[PDB]
Amino acid sequence: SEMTPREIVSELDQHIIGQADAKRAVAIALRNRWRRMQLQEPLRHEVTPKNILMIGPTGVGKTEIARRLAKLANAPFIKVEATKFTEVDSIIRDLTDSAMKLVRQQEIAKNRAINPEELKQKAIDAVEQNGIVFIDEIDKICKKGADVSREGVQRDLLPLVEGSTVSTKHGMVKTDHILFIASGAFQVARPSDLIPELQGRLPIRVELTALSAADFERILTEPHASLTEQYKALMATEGVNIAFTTDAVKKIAEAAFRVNEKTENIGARRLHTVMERLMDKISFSASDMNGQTVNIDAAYVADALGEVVENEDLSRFIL
Amino acid sequence: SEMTPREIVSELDQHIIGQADAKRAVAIALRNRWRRMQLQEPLRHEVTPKNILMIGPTGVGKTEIARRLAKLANAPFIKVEATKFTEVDSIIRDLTDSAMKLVRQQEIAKNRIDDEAAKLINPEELKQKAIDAVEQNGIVFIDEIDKICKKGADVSREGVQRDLLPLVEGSTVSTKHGMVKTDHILFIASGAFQVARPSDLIPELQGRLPIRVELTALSAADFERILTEPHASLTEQYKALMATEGVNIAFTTDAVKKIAEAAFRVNEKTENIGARRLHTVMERLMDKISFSASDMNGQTVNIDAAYVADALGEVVENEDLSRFIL
Amino acid sequence: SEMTPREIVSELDQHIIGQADAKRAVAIALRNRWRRMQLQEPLRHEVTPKNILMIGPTGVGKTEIARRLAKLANAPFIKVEATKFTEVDSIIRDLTDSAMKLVRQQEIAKNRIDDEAAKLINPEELKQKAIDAVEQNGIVFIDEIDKICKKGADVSREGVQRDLLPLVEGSTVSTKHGMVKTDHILFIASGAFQVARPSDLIPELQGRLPIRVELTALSAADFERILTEPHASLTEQYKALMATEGVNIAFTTDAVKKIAEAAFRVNEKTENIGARRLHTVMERLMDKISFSASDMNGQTVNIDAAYVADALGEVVENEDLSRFIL
Amino acid sequence: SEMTPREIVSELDQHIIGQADAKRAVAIALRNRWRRMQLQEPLRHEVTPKNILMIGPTGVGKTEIARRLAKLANAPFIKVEATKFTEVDSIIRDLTDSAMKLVRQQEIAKNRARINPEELKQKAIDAVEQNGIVFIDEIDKICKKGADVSREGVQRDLLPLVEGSTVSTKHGMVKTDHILFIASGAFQVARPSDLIPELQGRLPIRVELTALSAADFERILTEPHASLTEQYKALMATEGVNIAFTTDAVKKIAEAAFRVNEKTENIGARRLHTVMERLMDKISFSASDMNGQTVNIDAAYVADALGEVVENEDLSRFIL
Amino acid sequence: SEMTPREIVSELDQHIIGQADAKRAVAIALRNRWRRMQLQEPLRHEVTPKNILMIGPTGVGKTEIARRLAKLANAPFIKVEATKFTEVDSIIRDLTDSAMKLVRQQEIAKNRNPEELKQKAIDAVEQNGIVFIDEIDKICKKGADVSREGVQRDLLPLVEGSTVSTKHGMVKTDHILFIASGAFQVARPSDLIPELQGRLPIRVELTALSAADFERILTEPHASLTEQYKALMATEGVNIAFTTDAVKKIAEAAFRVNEKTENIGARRLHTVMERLMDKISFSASDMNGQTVNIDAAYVADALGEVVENEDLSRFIL
Ligand SMILES: Nc1ncnc2c1ncn2[C@@H]1O[C@H](COP(=O)(O)OP(=O)(O)OP(=O)(O)O)[C@@H](O)[C@H]1O
Ligand SMILES: Nc1ncnc2c1ncn2[C@@H]1O[C@H](COP(=O)(O)OP(=O)(O)OP(=O)(O)O)[C@@H](O)[C@H]1O
Ligand SMILES: Nc1ncnc2c1ncn2[C@@H]1O[C@H](COP(=O)(O)OP(=O)(O)OP(=O)(O)O)[C@@H](O)[C@H]1O
Ligand SMILES: Nc1ncnc2c1ncn2[C@@H]1O[C@H](COP(=O)(O)OP(=O)(O)OP(=O)(O)O)[C@@H](O)[C@H]1O
Ligand SMILES: Nc1ncnc2c1ncn2[C@@H]1O[C@H](COP(=O)(O)OP(=O)(O)OP(=O)(O)O)[C@@H](O)[C@H]1O
Repeated sequence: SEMTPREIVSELDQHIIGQADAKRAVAIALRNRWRRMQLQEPLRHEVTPKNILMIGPTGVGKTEIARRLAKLANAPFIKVEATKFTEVDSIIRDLTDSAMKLVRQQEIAKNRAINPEELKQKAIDAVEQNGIVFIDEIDKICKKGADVSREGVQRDLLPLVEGSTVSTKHGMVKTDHILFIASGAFQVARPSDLIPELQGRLPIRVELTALSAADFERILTEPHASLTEQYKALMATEGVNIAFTTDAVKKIAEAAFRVNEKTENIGARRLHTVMERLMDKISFSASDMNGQTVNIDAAYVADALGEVVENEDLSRFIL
Repeated sequence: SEMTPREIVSELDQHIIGQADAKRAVAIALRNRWRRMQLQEPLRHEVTPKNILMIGPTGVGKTEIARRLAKLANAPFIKVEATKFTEVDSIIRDLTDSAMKLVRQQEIAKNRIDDEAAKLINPEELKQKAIDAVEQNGIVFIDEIDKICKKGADVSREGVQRDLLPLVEGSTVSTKHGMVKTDHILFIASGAFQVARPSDLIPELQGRLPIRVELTALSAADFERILTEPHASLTEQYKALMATEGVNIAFTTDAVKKIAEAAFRVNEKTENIGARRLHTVMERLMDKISFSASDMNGQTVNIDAAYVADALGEVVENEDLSRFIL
Repeated sequence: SEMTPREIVSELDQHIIGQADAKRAVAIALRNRWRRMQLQEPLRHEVTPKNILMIGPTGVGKTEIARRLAKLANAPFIKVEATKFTEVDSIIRDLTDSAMKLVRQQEIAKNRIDDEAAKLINPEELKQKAIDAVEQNGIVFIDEIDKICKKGADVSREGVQRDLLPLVEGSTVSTKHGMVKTDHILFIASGAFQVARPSDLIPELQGRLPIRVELTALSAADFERILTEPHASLTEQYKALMATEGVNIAFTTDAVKKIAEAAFRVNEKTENIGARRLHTVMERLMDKISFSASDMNGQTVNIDAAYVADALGEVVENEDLSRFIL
Repeated sequence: SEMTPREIVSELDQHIIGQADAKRAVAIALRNRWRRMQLQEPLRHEVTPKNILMIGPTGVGKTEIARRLAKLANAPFIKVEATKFTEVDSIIRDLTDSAMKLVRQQEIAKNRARINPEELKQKAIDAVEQNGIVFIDEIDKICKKGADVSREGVQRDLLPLVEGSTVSTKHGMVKTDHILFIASGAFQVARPSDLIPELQGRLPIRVELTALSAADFERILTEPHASLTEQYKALMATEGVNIAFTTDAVKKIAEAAFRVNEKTENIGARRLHTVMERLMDKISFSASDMNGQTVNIDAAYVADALGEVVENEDLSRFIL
Repeated sequence: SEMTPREIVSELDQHIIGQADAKRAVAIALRNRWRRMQLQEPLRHEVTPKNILMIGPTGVGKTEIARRLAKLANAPFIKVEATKFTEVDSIIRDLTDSAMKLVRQQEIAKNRNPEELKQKAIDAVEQNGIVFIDEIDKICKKGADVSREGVQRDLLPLVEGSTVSTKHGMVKTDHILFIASGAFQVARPSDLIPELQGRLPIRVELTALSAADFERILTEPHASLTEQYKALMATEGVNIAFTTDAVKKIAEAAFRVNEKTENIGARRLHTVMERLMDKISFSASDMNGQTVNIDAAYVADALGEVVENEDLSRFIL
């Protein structure tokens, strides 16, 4: 009828490296969905979603985990920056909108081998029933004049979280049962700085960790459709056969990490950055470089990258 | 014909623990509705609702009591943040919209193949009836009104009050169903009022809110009860939830007593979020089982003080201190 | 053909206690309406309303008098805070809208299952008749105009005045029923004017508000009367309400004298909200009975000074002092 | 074909007392309209209105004169506070909206014999474009004297209109090119020479209006078609009372309005509507059951009904 | 096929007095239009307008020249205050709207169809539209300033060429000719954002209008003032005649004041005239048949002295 706690984490482990607690959290969450809606009418409607608040550094998974959860649950998903509102009902609106495309797409599948009404109500059903809403950087609309402008968005989100109704161009949808997942670094504010009303509709606090050299090494190759898995597949098209050696990855990764530490740690994005910086030349020539096989090793990588440029501060600003 | 003061309170006691004065308040209130509208035309329209202002701490019942009142009276209800307006007529608009659902759904079944049901309705009547619904027994719950009180940029708030007058005071607002009159809508306003006194609202309003009723902080002991008594209490819920995965669960008195003492415990030590703290502590305790409960079929978990005492781990506190003191 | 100066006052005396000059003012005013519109075309349109400005304390009648004047004249009425605009044409718009429900439910309950109703109507005429109603006998009450007076960010207010001129002064505004003209609407503006003088409004307006009339603070002795004289007074109402539950209630003179001396009492000690304070204290008194009156059938409660004195309790006041005093 | 400079003034003299130069200004102005539109195509469109800026005190005629001019010329008219904009195109919109009610108003008598909306509109549009009068009140306020560029902005905003542009109305496209504009203002702080040059020159005709005098009130009090006195008489008539104001009574009533205007907030001629309603107090109530009788309002009466004044409150309280 | 550089100046000379460099500039400009659009597809679209920035004092022709240029070219034309935006796409929108009328007014007399029209109108805009941005010097630089140096960034796309949606379809500012004007008494044109500063290649200056100049704008232009009053008083039956020395006087006068006070340029003639033709304009009605001989005496009278003297004193110690 549906996946299970441990069952879903597996699926998640397929695309995200590490960040366990988090995976579990959304798992037990997604699972409670099947549990309720399996209860009898009185409770089937009385029990409510156990919203999660993921705390963590930049780009280490919060979002993927969320987007994936939705994905493996074939659930209407939608992400929104909290600061985007410094019309909130739009969130639920957009969600429902997504809900159609979803239901619709999987309708022309059986209706190929219709009616408007059934669709809309069946999309609503989906929103109201299994919608995931991801509120990014909610830690930004926390507290720390012009502040009540932010501490306001919270009061503005309550009705959604807390359960209300918003009108969409497909009908009336109820936020009552939408699963919410709020994210944030919280380097300055504690989550215990949100308005109590919200602080309590965000029961599950889960933590995500900084990503390591060693970790990068993995995100670099394990994940279904990793970066290396991608370039290989991409240069392939041009006819070029490429191969990354262990030490090469180790190097690539030790490099991503290297800069993150020396400058603006942008988390795992730094891999997409270092990769494109490495796969630079080949990406161009790959075209008329048919047949060849590039053997990207530690030497290769160590060259393609060059020299880290740090210590710009000091001098210029110091006495 | 309709329930009664004491009668209604009973029904409320089913879902809210404590907060008596409050229950009564809304009870006498919902009762006066049946009393007028039982009077003769001159007065039937001359007498007006006795709106309520519930003063209290966070999540101790203010809203449930209202939401329930509405529910047990099958009345068009609607809640709105007071600060939401820092278009107010919307409140009445949304209300009417809800009365529709109520009045509609009230004739799609109780008064009676999916293509069956169309010209036997008369979509020219429903609305009218939906209006009456609103016009006659609408309950509006204005939350944290204490926030649009006083204490530049303040007149922006002391404004929402003047904006609400017309509703409370009695006016007409156009809805996509026609004209509805707030003249008889029952209004229930709520607020903590830790900074402002209710006697800080604009007099025009301060007198349209005649009934002042207080609600209490929720106690350890109180938690113990909200914990199990209420129709569909938390435990009553988890039990029902783990049931589905095949696990049979049971909470021992001492466990509840512990769970509660625990929620309370933290509330006092940090940000007292009222009863929400139970939903919080429960999800923290039911952690483990909630995962494994799936492949943990058949077994029966016996949640006792020991269990809880563990699942919750130790308390943290007074982070502050040091770092800010000399 | 219509009532008369002294004849209208009588009707007003039925619901308002005291506040005479005011009653007169709106009387002669309502009368002039019949006077013109009785004149020949040249003047029938040249002569304009003599708009009134009621200056008074809080809740002493300013609005009842207006709302009632309107009611006894079966005239489209509408009230608006002046500060509501710190779209003004909406005033006339909403007015026109009210003229519908008035005229509508006036050629349905007069000029007359719900199928023989589409007869006569002639929608394009109903409208053309409401527009007259507005244009001819509309009363617009502009509350707390003294607030949009003057005393930066002040021109925001001294602006709503310039914004109201065209209405007062006479112009046209488009309604969803057609074009209506403010030329003849009767305007009644009210305000306490504790800080600003009326002679602080913009001259343009200062002159279109010819009639100044003063209302008096409501006294203990006064309360005693608003408490029982007025058609459908408070006591008259409660009596009528407990009746329904089957309880027979009776207020002794000394009881009223007490209830009133009570309302006044607090009004003086705190935020004087005028007569609203009676609706307050009454509810605070009829507390118990209102609950139990249900299963308290047959009995008869005798509310005397003892009673009231009890049901109310003591008054709080010197909250101030201390804390902010050295 | 149309009235004349001296001919129109006559008509105006019928409702406004005094304020001559002004009447003339709008007269020559409404006349130039008939003059052009009588010329041949090249010029018929090349010559433009000679817009007026009336400078004056509060309520001494500026608007009546304008409202009336419009009226006597049966032209689409519209008045607007200049400060209302601190959507300007609305002016032309509302104007055109009026034209419609004005054309169609007279297109139901012509079509009484025994329509065609695609023409009607096309007509009101000609109406507006051809003889529209726009009255911009208190423009002296949007003059200059930060937050000031907010006002000196409305001017730049009005140019296109005054200067001649096109604005879309729900009846079609209309051209302000030929609309007649009359701007008014007290100008007690700013000189008209304070407006933006662009506008300072599209307001050629400067005409000044005078404060209203005791003597003047005496006249606004009885001469004007439908004067106040003429009105009350007409009003108490209905209740059956015959009333009569004696010369000296008028002289007194007026000396009185003036009196106060000088002593307090001079609101111009409105002060008469004020004093009249203050005097006609009593009678207005009792006139109802006072049938038959005849009240003889003389100097004594008025002197009574009015009482005494309050002329010197300040001092004290504020002075050391 | 179309007029020419020198050929257009002529036509302009007919309504504007002086301001030659200006006339030439729009001349070569309107001419370039015919030149391109005479080229072969690759270039017919590659070459773009050479936008003009006219710098000058108040009311000395900046706008007439432009409005006329447009007129004589039967082109969709539109003027806008630059500060009007302190929705910019409207300019192009309103322009299109205008071409619609210009394209109606022709297609109606031709016959003596929707699709064809809206499209046909659109080519008009896209192909020969003139947009006159006034007092752009105001949205130049000199906090709350980035609010102006913003309108520039807002105009770029138009000038620079983009597309905007009109209720008639999609139009492209790619080829619209833009003419911007401004006094520039405080800011230099070299103070606008570079992006724009390079899209306004042609800089042309207009001069202050002189006494002597006035004398001419006073009588030479088709439908000059005098020509106008004559024509107007004619209607009332009065025959009027201005004498040379009279015009010399009227003008000398206009100029006189401009110098002594708020120099509003040529408008000062519309001013002084109305001030002079005062009396006549009223009486002219029942003054039929007569003939008025407006000489220097007459003018010198009807105006009646006015030297500056206000300032100082009250403000000086
Ligand atoms: N542990 C990880 N496993 C797999 N992919 C990862 C991991 N961490 C980061 N990524 C990749 O890096 C990107 C991180 O996106 P994500 O938004 O989840 O970070 P975040 O912590 O949610 O950041 P923010 O809240 O600042 O947006 C994704 O493309 C993801 O595929
Ligand atoms: N005494 C109580 N008995 C039963 N349930 C309660 C009680 N107090 C709180 N709750 C539960 O805790 C939550 C309290 O939310 P609620 O909004 O009712 O509190 P509130 O005081 O009205 O809130 P706010 O602070 O937003 O006004 C609800 O889920 C309710 O079921
Ligand atoms: N003298 C009176 N006689 C009868 N009812 C009165 C009297 N004074 C007040 N009331 C009652 O008390 C309330 C007074 O409110 P009302 O709005 O009429 O006063 P107000 O002068 O308009 O106040 P505000 O200036 O604050 O609007 C009404 O409900 C009215 O029924
Ligand atoms: N000289 C006059 N003759 C006749 N009636 C007059 C005269 N002056 C004023 N009135 C009357 O008094 C009022 C004068 O107001 P008016 O419309 O003239 O304003 P205004 O003088 O233009 O002032 P502002 O522009 O400051 O509003 C009108 O009702 C008009 O009927
Ligand atoms: N050189 C001139 N020859 C003829 N007429 C002129 C001349 N200069 C100005 N005028 C007349 O004076 C008016 C000037 O308007 P114009 O729009 O040309 O001024 P501008 O210099 O563009 O002003 P702005 O400061 O608004 O840009 C027009 O009516 C025009 O006929």
